[PDB]
Amino acid sequence: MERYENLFAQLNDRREGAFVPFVTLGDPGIEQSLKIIDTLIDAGADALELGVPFSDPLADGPTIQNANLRAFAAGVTPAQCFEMLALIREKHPTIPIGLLMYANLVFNNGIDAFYARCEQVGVDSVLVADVPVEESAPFRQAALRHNIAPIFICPPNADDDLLRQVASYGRGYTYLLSRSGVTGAENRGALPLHHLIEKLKEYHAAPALQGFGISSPEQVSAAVRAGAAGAISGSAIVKIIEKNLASPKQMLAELRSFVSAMKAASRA
Amino acid sequence: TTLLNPYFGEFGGMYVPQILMPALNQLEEAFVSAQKDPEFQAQFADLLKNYAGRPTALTKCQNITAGTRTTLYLKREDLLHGGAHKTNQVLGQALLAKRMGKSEIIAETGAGQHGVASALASALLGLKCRIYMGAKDVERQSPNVFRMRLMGAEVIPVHSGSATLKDACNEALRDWSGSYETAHYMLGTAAGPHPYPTIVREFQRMIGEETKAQILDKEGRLPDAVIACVGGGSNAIGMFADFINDTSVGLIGVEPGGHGIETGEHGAPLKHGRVGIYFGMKAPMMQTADGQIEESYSISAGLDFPSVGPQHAYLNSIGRADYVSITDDEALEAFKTLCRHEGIIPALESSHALAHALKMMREQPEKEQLLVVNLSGRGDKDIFTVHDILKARGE
Ligand SMILES: O=P(O)(O)OCCNS(=O)(=O)c1ccc(OC(F)(F)F)cc1
Ligand SMILES: C=C(/N=C/c1c(COP(=O)(O)O)cnc(C)c1O)C(=O)O
Ligand SMILES: c1ccc2[nH]cnc2c1
Ligand SMILES: c1ccc2[nH]cnc2c1
Ligand SMILES: c1ccc2[nH]cnc2c1
Ligand SMILES: [Cs+]
Ligand SMILES: [Cs+]
Repeated sequence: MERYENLFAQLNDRREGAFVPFVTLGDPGIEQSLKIIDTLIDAGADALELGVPFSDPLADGPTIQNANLRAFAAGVTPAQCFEMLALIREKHPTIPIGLLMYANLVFNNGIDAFYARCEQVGVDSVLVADVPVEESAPFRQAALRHNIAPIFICPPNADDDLLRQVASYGRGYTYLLSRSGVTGAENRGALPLHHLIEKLKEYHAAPALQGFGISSPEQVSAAVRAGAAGAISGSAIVKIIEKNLASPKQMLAELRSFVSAMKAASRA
Repeated sequence: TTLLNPYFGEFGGMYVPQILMPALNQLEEAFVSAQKDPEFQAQFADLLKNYAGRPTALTKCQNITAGTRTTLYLKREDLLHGGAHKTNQVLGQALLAKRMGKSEIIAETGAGQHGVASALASALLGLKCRIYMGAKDVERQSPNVFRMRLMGAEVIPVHSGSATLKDACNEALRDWSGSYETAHYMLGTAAGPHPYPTIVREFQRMIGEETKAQILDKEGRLPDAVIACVGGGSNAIGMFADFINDTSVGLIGVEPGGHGIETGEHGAPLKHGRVGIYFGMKAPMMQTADGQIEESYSISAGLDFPSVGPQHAYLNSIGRADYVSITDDEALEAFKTLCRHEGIIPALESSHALAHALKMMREQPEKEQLLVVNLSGRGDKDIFTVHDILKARGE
């Protein structure tokens, strides 16, 4: 979790918000995915959210469903994802790395062993999409024992009990959901609810990153203006991969321009 | 926090994205409230009797057990309005949707019987219904697609994954996670996140209650065993529930063996899978070594699902119920046998249950046993599928 703490202290010193891209590991292939991630970082990503391909990603819309499918077509497994994570960390010692997991992949052959593998490879956080705080005990306990931040979700209609639980249980950052529904660039989320941002701060929650439907620099600026510590964009980034499958070079150039623009918006 | 226990031993829970937790808690609260509301119960009972046609008959087979010491009764859910047991709990959930001020219904369907039930209840009670159905199932259960659409439901083909029931479930849940403020998710089986396995059991438990009263009237004793197919668990838990505390009554659930367990092309996670987390629940799953969810297979769309409801996982774990499998070929033989010897055309799902009871009798023909098979549905939806198979053969 320390890599997030250091990042947010640095960004606070610079009076800056974070921009955090999501991609699926191994989409469209291992070697291209590694180059994609190097391009995201070089373009100014403050941290990464990285998906391990899962057969049935129920919090994800078609764009990221299709990313998962491409990774599987390339034969990507969780073991190969961990091989990729080692390589990424070896090149980039300080960038925070969060994984986006589905429960079955964590539970599969032992929750403890999963978080141990995360620590061994130098992952900083794990967000298990289909484990609400109510079912989280063994996941968050295993995370903290292995110095991994467990990430929890503050939905738009979060009540006070939930705000207090999320503030107490989570580390690294708090996920501030922009809207109901599944991941998707087309479905734009609302402005960060200021009262949630303010309540999380009151309860000493990990800093908030807004996500779901954040696809333009204007939304990034609005998120930081509203008091969030930054923003996550996934589908918008993945659409650039999908659009440019036949043009690996154009893919990277377009990823670079987009990420640069998104990051610049976080300085506002 | 919940009002009711979300677990059956290790199995069950509420493994959904955080966004959906309030909807699940609201539904649990509405259910607890409705269960103690005499007006709700009177409305539900009235619909079951005067609209759906309950109680359903308990029929003694006259021919198929000749020359053996097996007495076999069929609990006639095939006679329910809509043509399967699915109609029972849809009527209760539709009333809950209205109680919660929802005007929209989302449902998954495989065999199309839950889809038809969802559509008919929505037509009756003034709800806007949309149904997800795997594209493979749209073809192999086509008569039900026509029935749903005639009743004004939107039927949405799902092409993703196996294009069968699990993929329909996935799309229904994804839809609900964005539409829950106005839509009720009318989950069609005793599986998924709490409170669904509990609500579905309680809204199907008249099956076993009636069966008990009927067999006592006709035989003066309880069955030696009740036998039901298990796609997600609703018809089986509906039959089982009232007999759980009758320790002498065997509870036998039948999973689809597909082309044979050894082929990997089956739908029998309770006996051949391992515990995992998917579709909102911790339950036995067909999964790869790495924990990806596998695609299931059965000739029967209603059984073709790679998991199972948590209460069955639990009843199995403690040995209270036994679970077995029946292959496509065994189910087809049972289908033909019932058509030709009892004049009843069963759903292929239900034919798996029948096939097991026929095996119990044939294997041990001098064993005295009084058996009830839950005949969960009629086979009209399957006649074209079965015809085509028997023709590609020579029968
Ligand atoms: O920009 P979008 O709309 O594609 O959204 C990208 C989000 N990617 S992610 O890893 O942060 C992410 C975070 C949480 C998710 O589900 C949960 F909220 F239920 F936990 C799913 C994905
Ligand atoms: C999946 C569906 N049907 C399941 C089904 C089943 C298996 O589902 P349960 O395990 O929930 O009873 C049994 N019998 C009949 C006639 C059925 O139609 C459906 O209609 O959508
Ligand atoms: C949660 C709520 C009610 C319960 N009853 C028994 N165990 C429980 C857990
Ligand atoms: C598998 C089998 C048959 C199908 N029909 C439409 N989609 C399918 C997938
Ligand atoms: C398994 C899974 C989902 C279902 N919906 C209706 N019957 C089912 C069986
Ligand atoms: Cs007999
Ligand atoms: Cs099954």
